Amino acid sequence: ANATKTVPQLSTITPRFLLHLLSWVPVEAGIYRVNRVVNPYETHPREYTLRSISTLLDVHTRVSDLYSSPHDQVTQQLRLTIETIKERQEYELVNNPEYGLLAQATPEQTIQTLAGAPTPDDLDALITKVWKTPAFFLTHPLGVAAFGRECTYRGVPPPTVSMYGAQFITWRGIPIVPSDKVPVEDGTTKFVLVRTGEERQGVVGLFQPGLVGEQAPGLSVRFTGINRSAIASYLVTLYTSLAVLTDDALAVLDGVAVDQFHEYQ
Amino acid sequence: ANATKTVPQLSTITPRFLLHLLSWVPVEAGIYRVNRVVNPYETHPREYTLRSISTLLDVHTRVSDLYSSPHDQVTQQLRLTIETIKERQEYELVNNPEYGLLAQATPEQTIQTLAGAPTPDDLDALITKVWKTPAFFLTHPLGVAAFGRECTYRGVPPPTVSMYGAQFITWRGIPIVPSDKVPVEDGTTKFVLVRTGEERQGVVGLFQPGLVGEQAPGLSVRFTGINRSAIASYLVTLYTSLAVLTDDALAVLDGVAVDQFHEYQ
Amino acid sequence: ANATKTVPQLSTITPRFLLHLLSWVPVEAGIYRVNRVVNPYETHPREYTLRSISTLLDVHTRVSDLYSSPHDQVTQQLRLTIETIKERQEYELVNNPEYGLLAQATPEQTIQTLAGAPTPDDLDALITKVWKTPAFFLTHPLGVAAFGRECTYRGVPPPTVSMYGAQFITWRGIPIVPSDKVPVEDGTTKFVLVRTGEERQGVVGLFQPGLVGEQAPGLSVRFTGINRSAIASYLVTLYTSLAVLTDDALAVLDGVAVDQFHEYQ
Amino acid sequence: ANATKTVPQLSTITPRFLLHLLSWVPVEAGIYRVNRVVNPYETHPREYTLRSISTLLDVHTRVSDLYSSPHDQVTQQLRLTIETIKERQEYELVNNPEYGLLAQATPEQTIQTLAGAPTPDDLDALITKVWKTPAFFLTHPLGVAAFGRECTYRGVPPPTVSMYGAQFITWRGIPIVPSDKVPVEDGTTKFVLVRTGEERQGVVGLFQPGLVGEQAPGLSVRFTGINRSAIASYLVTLYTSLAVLTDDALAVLDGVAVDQFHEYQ
Repeated sequence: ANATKTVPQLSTITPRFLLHLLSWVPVEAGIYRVNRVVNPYETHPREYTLRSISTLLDVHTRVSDLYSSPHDQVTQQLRLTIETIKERQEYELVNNPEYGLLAQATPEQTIQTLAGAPTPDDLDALITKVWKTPAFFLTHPLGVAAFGRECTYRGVPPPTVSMYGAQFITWRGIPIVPSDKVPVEDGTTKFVLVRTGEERQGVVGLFQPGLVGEQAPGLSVRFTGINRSAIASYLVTLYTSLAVLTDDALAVLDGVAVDQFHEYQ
Repeated sequence: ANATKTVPQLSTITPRFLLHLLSWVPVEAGIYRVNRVVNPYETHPREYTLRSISTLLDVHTRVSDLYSSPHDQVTQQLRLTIETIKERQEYELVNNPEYGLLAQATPEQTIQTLAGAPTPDDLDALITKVWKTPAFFLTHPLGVAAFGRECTYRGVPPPTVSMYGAQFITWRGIPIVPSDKVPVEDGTTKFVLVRTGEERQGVVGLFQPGLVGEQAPGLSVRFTGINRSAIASYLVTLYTSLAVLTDDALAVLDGVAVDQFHEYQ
Repeated sequence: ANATKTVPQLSTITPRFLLHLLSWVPVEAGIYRVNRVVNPYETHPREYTLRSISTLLDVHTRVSDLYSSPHDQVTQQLRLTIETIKERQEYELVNNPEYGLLAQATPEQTIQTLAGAPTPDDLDALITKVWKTPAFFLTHPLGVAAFGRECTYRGVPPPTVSMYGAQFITWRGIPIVPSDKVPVEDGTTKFVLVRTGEERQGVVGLFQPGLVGEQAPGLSVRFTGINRSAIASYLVTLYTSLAVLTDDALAVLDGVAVDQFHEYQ
Repeated sequence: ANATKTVPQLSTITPRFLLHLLSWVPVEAGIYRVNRVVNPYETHPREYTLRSISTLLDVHTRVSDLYSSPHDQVTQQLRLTIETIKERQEYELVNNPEYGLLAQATPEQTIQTLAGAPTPDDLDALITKVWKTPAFFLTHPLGVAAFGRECTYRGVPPPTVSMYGAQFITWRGIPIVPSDKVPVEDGTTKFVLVRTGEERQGVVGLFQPGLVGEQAPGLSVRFTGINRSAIASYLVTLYTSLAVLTDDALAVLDGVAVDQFHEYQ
């Protein structure tokens, strides 16, 4: 007879902690200006214009024998499209060549590991670079494991904190947050220390309010007509950028090896 | 069309934890007398007269294409001037040759590191000198990193405390507070242990109330007329001093090396 | 350019407090049996079979220049259809000739007003009939006004309670809940005193779980194919009944006049 | 010597409880459409376009011997101008011929006093007209006194509630809020019963976001250049409208006499 079903399951849905850890500022015309005092009063402006993350969704008048209605098919496919768009937004916030965290860090704010593996000394140096209220560490889960191994070899157990239904390792009270959008190439990842906030001259994400078909901040769903085959189309858009108000709000630890192990017994 | 703007960003704005950790006593005529019992009853007085931290701000009838009004230009420039005056006040509280913390410490209250780097033994000795209710440690962020390294080598992880939106390392329950106004010369910094309070014979900051154009405790903004070029001027003033009620309320650890590392692997 | 719009507004949407005041029991096959001890042990069963509240919704491939998408048209029309179905459910719970509250009350549990208008004495008599934990009074808003008038003439102000975002007059601590589904004919309404609950032998509503296209308890939305004109149809169904476990859980005050006024001045 | 001064005092500043009791909806292009189901599904739209409350403020290069700076003169005069603009907004929300509360009430929702003075029976009738979650009563303070007198003659003391630093008489749990913008002509005022909220089909105020020189919701301050006499000008603007989503969200009691007294002794 009847079978109890589920909504479709997507394996690429991640918790996306970075989208909750950041502070989000609305930009009412897509342009953000940061005025920074040049001799630290004259100011030099830096401009941030929001960029589009977009996807076109074509819903068919086809069978799809898991939905039982055209209404449920459109609902589920819109939900999956929105989840994918938000995963892409997180990836872009870390990895964009223009406004990504890894790109907006300066050479004076970037340091290297002393001996490859991420040790407590390297995280201490990172804290020295962002000593004014660091908010979180950002790295790949492999990097979290490597740091935990190095801490265990030194006989130091770091505590954990509870946040967003997750458990986070903290170093000097600062959470270490895992993100799979942080690249791992040749066995090396990065550690990123970030201070967030506009009223403390930190790092803020940017979104555009008041769009057509708005569902989430900056997220727009709009119906782009009907073709000859009765295949309705929807355009889902997310205008995104990231702003660093002061340069000392962001530091990057480079050359973090994630495949080093200690001997015992 | 329109662009969303920011108030100007100053990179030299620090959290200024010392201005919140200290206790502030009002001085109604700029003179503070501390009567201390000579044989520990005859008393010998020590006098503290408030000194001026001042700056003259000239606002122009110029373009400044980031403000959109002469009213917004004056507001932002007054805000930045006040932030700079408070940073200077913190620097003077640490570094003044007359009433600074580093200057008012006695030779009997000043000790040296056993082997250069700041170890738990040195902080323990500092605590022995201020054993009656120490309030906080004060040092440069580099010194915080060096202490953390020495603690990690010894296998001892110090806990952290939450205060003023920050995370502080504590040794024996006493926060270690970072301050960039603590000097670092030749790779050596200082550690300062302080007990604050007037009702416990500690260290108190001094300010003058009831001034012309008062905005913050001891802070005065006054309009010094108009010149021929319609360039209005404002004088911003802060009368400040620091008092140590008892000598054992303040100790300094000297010769703290901040560039020593241990070998591993 | 753009205009900020609203979802459609329906004037017949009522708060439906009765659907929240009642206790709801699931019936897994549409049949409910109440076994009641005949001599108060032999038992005589009373059977309750759930009845269907249904409506067929035809969504068109028409213009409807307030929706901007066929998806938004279907969403809003389904929402309005569900609100109408729940209003009909409340009406049926009060007014059904088989399982309505007014029909299931016995002649021994039904009393009349002493002199037409609803006075505190009549509500006291109603409480005597349901003295074992009465839960709420149910009447038309006109009846609430008439009771308030009679209370004011007697010099007795009844207190109010806060519940479901509303303010309710209480008599002897029992809320008086307004419902427009309570009939008013010839200027006369009814007052209903009800004890709800299955574990206290009260009044429970009945619904069927595990249906096709379930959204709310007992509420099913199903897609009934496509016709030649591409007019999709949805069937929305609600199987409902009401059970009184013991006869003394329900009393009705009859002949309540709502248009009587006192003279003053 | 010095004298302690005050910011200027304006006697027309009222608490403006109505601006806090209402729910405010942003309109991103100045047009609001309310779609209401005609047969209670076809819909008939009602359009609300925001109207401007504006004032031009000319600040002089004059003496004004109470300010001590041109900066303090502009600050205080802008503050007073904004207070006056908000008082005008409250007046317009009550009294506008197009979107005022008194104008948007329908003849079927408007009732008259039984014998002139506002008695508990009249307020009960008003509650019958807005029985679905009334939020507050709105009237002149003279009307509040008249209602209190009529309640005292009947031997009924109404309780009070604490809200926005004020004490409000409640009838049937609904606050009676005083407003001097409610007219009193020929000794007669009005009582207004209002349900507020967009998600309960009530009454919402409308404002425009994202304006030039925004300080408060919908409030814009902009600098309109400099004339020959160096008299700078500012334009302060407030775009405002009021929307009633359902007709039964608003009722008005007419012909309320406020000068009737009872004899005693």
